[PDB]
Amino acid sequence: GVPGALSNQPAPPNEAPIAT
Amino acid sequence: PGGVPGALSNQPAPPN
Amino acid sequence: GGVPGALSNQPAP
Amino acid sequence: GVPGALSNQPAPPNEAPIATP
Amino acid sequence: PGGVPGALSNQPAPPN
Amino acid sequence: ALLNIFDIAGSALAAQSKRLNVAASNLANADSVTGPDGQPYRAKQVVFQVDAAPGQATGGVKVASVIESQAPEKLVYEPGNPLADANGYVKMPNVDVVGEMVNTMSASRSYQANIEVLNTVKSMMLKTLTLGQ
Amino acid sequence: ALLNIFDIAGSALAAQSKRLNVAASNLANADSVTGPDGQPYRAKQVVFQVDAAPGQATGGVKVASVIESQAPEKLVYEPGNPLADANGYVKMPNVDVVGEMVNTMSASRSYQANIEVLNTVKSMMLKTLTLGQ
Amino acid sequence: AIQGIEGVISQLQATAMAAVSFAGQLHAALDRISDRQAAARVQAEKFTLGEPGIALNDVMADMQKASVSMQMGIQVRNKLVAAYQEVMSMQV
Amino acid sequence: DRLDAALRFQQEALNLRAQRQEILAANIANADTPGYQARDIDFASELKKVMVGVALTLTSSHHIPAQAVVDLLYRVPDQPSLDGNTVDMDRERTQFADNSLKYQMGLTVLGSQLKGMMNVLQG
Repeated sequence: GVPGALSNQPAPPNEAPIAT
Repeated sequence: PGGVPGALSNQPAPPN
Repeated sequence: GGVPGALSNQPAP
Repeated sequence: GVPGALSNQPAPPNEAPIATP
Repeated sequence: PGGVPGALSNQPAPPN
Repeated sequence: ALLNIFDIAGSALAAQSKRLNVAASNLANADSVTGPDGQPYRAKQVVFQVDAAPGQATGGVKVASVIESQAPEKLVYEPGNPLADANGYVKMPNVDVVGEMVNTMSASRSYQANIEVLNTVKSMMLKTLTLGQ
Repeated sequence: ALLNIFDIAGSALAAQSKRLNVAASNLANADSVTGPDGQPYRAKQVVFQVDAAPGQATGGVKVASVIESQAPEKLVYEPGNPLADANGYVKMPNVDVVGEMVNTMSASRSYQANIEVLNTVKSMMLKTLTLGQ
Repeated sequence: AIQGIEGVISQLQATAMAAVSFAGQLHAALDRISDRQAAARVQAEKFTLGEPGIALNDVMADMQKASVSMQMGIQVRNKLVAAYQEVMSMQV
Repeated sequence: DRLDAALRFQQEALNLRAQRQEILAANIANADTPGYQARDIDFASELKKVMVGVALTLTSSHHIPAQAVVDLLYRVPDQPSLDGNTVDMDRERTQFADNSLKYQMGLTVLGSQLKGMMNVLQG
């Protein structure tokens, strides 16, 4: 999706792990 | 569910 | 409540 | 009592002798 | 009747 | 429904003031060793939640509770200080000074943004009151 | 009286000033043999407590009292001194040099950090009052 | 009055047998606006007093709300007076 | 006058803030005077006292009208100086900044009340 546009579905929770 | 704003929730947290 | 605001008068009266 | 409070009495003079009187 | 400020009045001297 | 902005921004201002106060309290006690109960000072932090009652779409922000920060207590080897441990490990607060300074700056900026919101909203309410006149 | 942030940061400034004063007095009396009465100078310590006015929520820093350190007084063999004991060891203060310089640096940096916190809050304080007018 | 209480019991008998207004609404609005203004003023005086727990944020926001309510009352009065003048200008 | 009663509290608070501001600045200015005690006023009690007189009677035109004409508390010293000066820089600097802020707040509140009384009348 284009940033700044509108979508009816929420963005997924983002995570930043240290080790895969 | 909110949480602690600022430094604590923007530093890389422990894995578990 | 438990925490007074920064812009409040000294909790100590 | 607490440093920075308000009292109706002036503080005693601040003397610091060099030897015991 | 305040006296000299600063150095002279902040040094230990015997009373006279 | 521009009146609800008053409540939203006022709640946001109060919450940011509480957060700034907690951060400043943590910063001012970074060097403390003792509490009123003798316990070491534990760094504390607020919790932000959406101030929405069940069934309310979007509200302001509210401080749920104040919680002790999760970090190891800073151990200092001073077995001469009257307060000590079994092995002389004085426990000092876990305050991260950089984090507290950044938190103070962020709280101030968010506070000012909410003030601007309130100001422009009041201007609009006055202009609406001057609708037909 | 004071606003909560003002009281907290001002208490922090006063506490750091007291700690710096104790460090300076110790550094001055590092080589003192006697006091005004005939007893060796004892290194002073300042104990920081959290002035938690509410229940466990926040609070600035207060200083209960200045304690006298309990460490082995330095013994120097000078039997000719009138203050020498039966064995002849005059008592020199237990003031360590490195610790006091580190304390001075730490007190200065805490003082400056609290000053920066007050300076940051101040603009938000003055900008709050424009909300009504 | 004794006769006033007689009239009260008479109206109660009337209710037994049988078995808010624009001025009232305007009075209610004026009372609400004045009560809001007095509450904001009292909180401001309490803050100026130094009593704990009162935050400057709440004081300033409540003063803002009181000012908005006063302006609303002023506009309503202005229109109402204009409408009354318009009605009284009608030629019969 | 009823107009005075509405604006009495804020005017007295503003005047008391100005007086305490002068006292704090006097404490700052005399920081180096040896033997000077740091003085201050308790704002709330004096505000009560001011908030809580008899103009002499003028029988004719020549008669001259009546001609008009706070308590200072010592600050508890924190550190003992050698010259007897008990003025502490940090404490009174914070108090000075706070008094400035409260003076601005009182000005804001009084101006808002006067502006409301004005827009009630304008028309």
